[PDB]
Amino acid sequence: ALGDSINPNQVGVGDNVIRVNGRLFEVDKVQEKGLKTSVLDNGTKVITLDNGGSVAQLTFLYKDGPVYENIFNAGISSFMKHALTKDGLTSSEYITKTFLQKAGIIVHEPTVVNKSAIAFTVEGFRDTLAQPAVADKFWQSLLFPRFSPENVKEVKRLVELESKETKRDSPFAYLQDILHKTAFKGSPLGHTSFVPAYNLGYIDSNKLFDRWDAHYGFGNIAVIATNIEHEAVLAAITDSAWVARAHNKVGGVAAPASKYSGGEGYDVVHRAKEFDDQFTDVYSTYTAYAFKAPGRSNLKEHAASLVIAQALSNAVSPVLNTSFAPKRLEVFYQAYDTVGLIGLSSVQASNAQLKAFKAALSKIGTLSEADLAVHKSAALLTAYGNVESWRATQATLIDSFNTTGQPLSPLEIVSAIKAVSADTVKSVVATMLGSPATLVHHGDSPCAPTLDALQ
Amino acid sequence: LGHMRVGALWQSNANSRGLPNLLKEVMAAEPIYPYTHPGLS
Amino acid sequence: LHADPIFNGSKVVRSIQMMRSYHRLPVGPEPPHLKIRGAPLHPWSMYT
Amino acid sequence: SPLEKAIAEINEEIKSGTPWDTLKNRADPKELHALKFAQLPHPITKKVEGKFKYF
Amino acid sequence: GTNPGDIALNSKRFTVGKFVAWACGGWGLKDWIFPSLFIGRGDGPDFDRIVKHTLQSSSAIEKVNWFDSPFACYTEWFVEHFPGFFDSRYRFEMSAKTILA
Amino acid sequence: KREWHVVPATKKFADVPTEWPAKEHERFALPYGPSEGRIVSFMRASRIRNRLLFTLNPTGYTEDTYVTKEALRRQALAESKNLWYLPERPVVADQLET
Amino acid sequence: MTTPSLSSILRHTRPIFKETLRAARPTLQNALPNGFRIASESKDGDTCTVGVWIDAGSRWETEKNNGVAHFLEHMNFKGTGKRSRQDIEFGMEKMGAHLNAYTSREHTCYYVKCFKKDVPEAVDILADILLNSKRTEQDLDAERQTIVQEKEDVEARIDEVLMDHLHSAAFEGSGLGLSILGPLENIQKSITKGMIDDFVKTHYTGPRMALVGSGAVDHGQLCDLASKYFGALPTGQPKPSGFTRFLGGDKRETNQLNPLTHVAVAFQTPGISHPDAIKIKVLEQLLGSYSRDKGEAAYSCFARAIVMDFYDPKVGQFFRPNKAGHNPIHSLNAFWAPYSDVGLLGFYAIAEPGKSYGHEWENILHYAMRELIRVSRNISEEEFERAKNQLKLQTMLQLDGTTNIADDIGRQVLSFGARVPLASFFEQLDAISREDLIRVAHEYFYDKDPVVAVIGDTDNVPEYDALRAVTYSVDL
Amino acid sequence: MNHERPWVFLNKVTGKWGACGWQPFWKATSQSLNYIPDNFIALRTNGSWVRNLWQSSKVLDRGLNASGYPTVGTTDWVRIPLDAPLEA
Amino acid sequence: NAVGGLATSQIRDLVGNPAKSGKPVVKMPPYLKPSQLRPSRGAYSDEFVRENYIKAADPEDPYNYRSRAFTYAAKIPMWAGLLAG
Amino acid sequence: HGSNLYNRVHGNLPQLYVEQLYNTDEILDTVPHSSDPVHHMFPKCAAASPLGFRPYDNNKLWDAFV
Ligand SMILES: CCCCCCCCCCCCCCCCCC(=O)OC[C@H](COP(=O)([O-])OCC[N+](C)(C)C)OC(=O)CCCCCCCCCCCCCCCCC
Repeated sequence: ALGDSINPNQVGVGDNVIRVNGRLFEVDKVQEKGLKTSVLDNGTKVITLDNGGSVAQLTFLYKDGPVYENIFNAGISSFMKHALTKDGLTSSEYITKTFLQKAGIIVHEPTVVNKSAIAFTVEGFRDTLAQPAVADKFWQSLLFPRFSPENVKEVKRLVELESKETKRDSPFAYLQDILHKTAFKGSPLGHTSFVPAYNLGYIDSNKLFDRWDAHYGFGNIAVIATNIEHEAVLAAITDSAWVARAHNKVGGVAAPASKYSGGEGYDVVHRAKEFDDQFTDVYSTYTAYAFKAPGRSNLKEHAASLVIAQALSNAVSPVLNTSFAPKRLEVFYQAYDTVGLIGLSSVQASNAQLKAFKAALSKIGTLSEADLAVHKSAALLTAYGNVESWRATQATLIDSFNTTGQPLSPLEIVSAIKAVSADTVKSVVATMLGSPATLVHHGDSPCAPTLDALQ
Repeated sequence: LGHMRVGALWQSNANSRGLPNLLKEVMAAEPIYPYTHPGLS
Repeated sequence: LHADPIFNGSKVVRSIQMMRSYHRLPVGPEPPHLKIRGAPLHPWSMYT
Repeated sequence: SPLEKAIAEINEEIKSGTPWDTLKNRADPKELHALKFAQLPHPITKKVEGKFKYF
Repeated sequence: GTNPGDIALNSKRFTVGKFVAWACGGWGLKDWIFPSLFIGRGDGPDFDRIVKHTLQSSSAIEKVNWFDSPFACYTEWFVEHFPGFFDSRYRFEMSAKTILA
Repeated sequence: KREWHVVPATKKFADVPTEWPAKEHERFALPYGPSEGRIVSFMRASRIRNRLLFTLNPTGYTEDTYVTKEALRRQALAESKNLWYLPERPVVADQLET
Repeated sequence: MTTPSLSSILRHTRPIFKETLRAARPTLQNALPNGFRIASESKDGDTCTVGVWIDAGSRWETEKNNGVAHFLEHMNFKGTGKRSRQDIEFGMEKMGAHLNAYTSREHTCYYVKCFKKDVPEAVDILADILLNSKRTEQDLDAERQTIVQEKEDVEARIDEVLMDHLHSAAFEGSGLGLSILGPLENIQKSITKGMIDDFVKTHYTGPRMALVGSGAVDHGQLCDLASKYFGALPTGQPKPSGFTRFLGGDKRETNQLNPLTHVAVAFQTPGISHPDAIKIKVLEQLLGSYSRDKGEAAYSCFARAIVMDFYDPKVGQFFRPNKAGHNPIHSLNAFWAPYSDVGLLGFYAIAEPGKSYGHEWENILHYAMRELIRVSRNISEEEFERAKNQLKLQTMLQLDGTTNIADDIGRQVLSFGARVPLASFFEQLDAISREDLIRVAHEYFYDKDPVVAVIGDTDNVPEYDALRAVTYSVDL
Repeated sequence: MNHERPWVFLNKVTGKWGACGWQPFWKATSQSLNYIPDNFIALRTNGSWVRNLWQSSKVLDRGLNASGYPTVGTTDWVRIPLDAPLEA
Repeated sequence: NAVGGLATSQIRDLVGNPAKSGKPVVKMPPYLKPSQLRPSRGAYSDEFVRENYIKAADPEDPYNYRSRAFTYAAKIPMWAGLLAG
Repeated sequence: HGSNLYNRVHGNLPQLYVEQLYNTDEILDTVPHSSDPVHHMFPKCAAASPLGFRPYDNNKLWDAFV
């Protein structure tokens, strides 16, 4: 105890322990709040959603992505995805990552969220993330870059591998890339998420520095936390000397809106001649049949679209799932600011299948209040599943803040899903079917369905 | 210099061991008010 | 809620670890030193 | 006094007996120790020993 | 009044410690060849005696605040070496309580 | 959610010196290169010789309490929490080097 | 590169590990006189996961009915005496839920995520499919082709094929070394209604089944339902207790057209219920993991030793420098696969095949085995602490969501007999000694026979004999 | 040293129980005056297992249906831990 | 049958089950029809190797200490003869 | 044990400890302080006995030799 030459184990129970009619109990307090938001006087915005869990995630959101590129910069954001994580001016890659990894912190690979921002996410016990050193390292990375040529060469190798692997191992993700590229033909949402071949040689340190200067500004950075008390977060990202040593400037970047074509339309690749057939699928054609759907701008229409997407997904996917069920279909709902896509991506698609999907959507249109209860319940089950998970909470916060600029806790979405109305869903489906389709073909085979054969 | 103590407050060293608190040794984790203040919250 | 240490503080324990009078003989109400054939030895005996 | 009450209660309780006097079904300690050594892994060699070994 | 330390590294048949003991004092061939007589039962806690003394005790074991006191870490030593420990401890604690009352 | 409260960015970094070069550079100035002469620099390069360096003074600073002009300069810069003082890492030595 | 690097001159601040310990509600458990167990962990919420965990995987097959466990899983969903497949699907759809079945080598589970108001109906459907399902030959003949397609699909997953190779090599002559789905010839012709019925009768017994509830659930209600439905299960014969011998060796599949090479090297370890389980977990976290996106930022002595030889200029006195063009490692991961009897502890490396008859894989395995020997001889205190903290965090990271919590509860109930409280687990994690960890590492790594699985360009991956000669050093 | 906490063997067919645990032991020599041995049978515990055993004795001797407890090898003995008092 | 007005099962049967395109079929030259000319195995079958080459298991020795000890002891005389020679 | 220099400097007559930055050992030739740690006779035995340990371990070669 608090003695000299006294057994350290010679200590009694804590002062917060009581013994009542035998077995002992403990006394403690209460904590936690809802969703909280703040803005630093230099422009940075902080969003927090505490839930009382012991594991926390901290994300630095940096505003850059395909929607900010042009045909000559295509893919530059991908370099920015990695260049910022490599050696900087004041901390190399070895210093930061190891220092974070040896501190029991999981460092995730940076990602592009809504084609408009880059998230650098870190995961660990809240107490380890609340200390002002992790945030300090992220500030160093974002504010004092170096963009060394050898690091740029490494990033070129990484982006080549990413594109090739996604094409080979994630044919549905590549199909989504094609779907957006042809969906929003002459608009920012139609830019490519992968570096095109030519630009692989063109992007270098000077271009990266020019883009960093263009996108510089504390207004292009946000902090999002999911199991850290708000005040602690403010105590962590404001103790950095490097923030005080950086040029103070609020610099925003804006991108235009989008329109929608997609099409009876096609990206040709002979997979059987590109990859070895044993450990990848090389004899399939990937068809994405998509319609225009509302974005996150209007919460009511977004909740209606969520209900519609859940209804479509449950009516197609098997109810009884086995261990090794293959992946042949996916019902996707990609929601953006003021525009979105909802559709079905499949292999070996058929005109009969796509007609059935369209008819199912139309049938969903005509449902009544009583018939909408079942689908609302299924959507609520999914929404609660998102509410109960810290990873899902972080994803929802990032998406809601990025697309609209107004955070939205998963629980709030629940309140919006059970306020959905039959009239709202009817209007939403009328909007969906009142515009041309996207029959974005990708694959190889010539027997693929065509829009003239559907509509 | 190792672990230098700060302040000359009391430490249970060989010369000084202090006056034992038998009340806390016996009534460990059990409140005293049930006996000194019966029937009061 | 933890105050400056004092010698008569609330968190001071009896000294039963550190030996002071090693060569004493405890005295008080104590059992007779009975001797039996085969029974297990008493803890408080010179034999173990 | 509460001390007197407690002493009297204990005195009355011991008349009924104690587990060492009332428990009927109880194995000898030698059988239990033999079973421990013959079936459970040794905490040093991390394997099951046949019997008790000094080294 | 002895802490064995690390049981793992002292249970081996041949050890630097045992050879040093043989050379200078404390160990020898009599210990390897005849462990029944020169190591014998050995010195350590007696589970069987602890169980006997625990089961001989009355309900005073339930009603005693011993397990939360700073001396709870000495429970087995006293249970083994203090026959009738819990009854005496219960009388001691009730004496303190009645003085308090 | 809809309301963004305004929080100061770096309150800890107001009212700290921000002038680089600072005033310490005036006090602890070394216009003649290293502050220790050749012989002195020869005696501090060996653990044995170093003991003789201070033992020549029967009553002088020991090898543990002895400080140099550069060391005092760094201490003075660190004590004043100047914004533009980037701390430097002392040369870390592995086993054999030591 | 005119921009200086101040990181080489600056003094950096080191974050330290400080854990967060939120007290969760204790996991209650009860047992019917039949022996069927009921485990439940309740938490505030609106959704709950209710499932049945069964302790009968594919580990109990003798190559005459290999894959019968998976066939049974597919057959349970084809209708019961009361309901049909359409009725079961309709019930699930009305509840707005999905019924997931997962089959492993030593565990199966059927679970449903639902609202707290659908718990009795979910338990009813689970009992209906598990106990009262009729498995007729016609349906058995109508699922053979779907299972064949599933076999062809799972054969295309490189990681799963590699782990199947590792188990086939390690455990030959026992069901633990057979594939879950089984031979194609068994799928199409051999497995029969008789085999399925024997498997169900032998392995779906009382004391080998648990009903697990996680989330907004009531333990008393769960117990009442379990007595109502699962109280009639037989107290069948005990789980088989045989000897599964570990055979050091190699299983190498040659495919020179593959873009990446996968190499898994594993060593025999005791089971999951052995007292060395926590020490083996700490070893697994000590070897750590590495991904290509980190570059030189490898936080373990193991991965780092294997990575820095592709950044070392390799300048020598009498030989020309030989620096690799680029780092070829795609990933390194330490894994531990335990089973009630045995275990496989090792590493899994994915890297480019490289120039034909190169030295990349020779170097990779050279340094991997050197690091294994080194940790067998000595471990540093700072890396010991890192490994323990990472084990804490990893154990906590797996408990995200009611379904994951229920899976953990069920697996621990089937393995250890009851869920170990996290605090209790952590209590045993701060009592580990560095010397004990070194002893465990030396017992199972030094001069032992490994099992190797290779998929890819085996032209460059060293053969078994060489690998057997690097598990020890002349100096020792 | 870190071994298992004391447990209770219980034989089903015979219906007979008994505590057990791992007893460390060492060669006898001089003791230490300033040291009272800690809890060695139940390491890192406040020694509650004695209280749990005393409380559970009536439960066990009365006849316990321990079919929900693991067995010891192929014998008829099952292990009951003494971490918490046994009520069933 | 209808879940909230939708004949989901019907939709499933029309949407949820796309056809899977497998490997192309290779026409077999008539001289390869005999089974032994298209091998699927080496010399020995598993059963054979499990009866002749694999050692008898020792359940008390799951780490092959016996085999290691025997082989190293049997190597000792070779080194001894070479050294003396 | 650990030095008491902070207290000695912040004590009541710090001028007496100016000599402690010369070539001078604290334990042997410095003015004792009111709050100094208690020094024992055989510090090895004093530190080992309360932990249950004999001062010397035969397994350590250095201790065996000593
Ligand atoms: C150096 C080249 C490489 C060599 C590698 C190893 C070669 C293969 C292994 C060795 C095989 C032969 C071992 C012979 C041992 C038996 C004889 C012996 O030594 O007796 C001891 C005994 C020892 O005698 P002693 O005198 O010491 O014994 C004491 C006896 N009292 C006390 C009674 C006096 O005899 C001798 O040593 C006699 C002298 C040496 C004899 C040499 C014999 C031939 C050696 C070569 C044979 C190999 C093939 C030919 C090679 C030719 C090369 C040019």
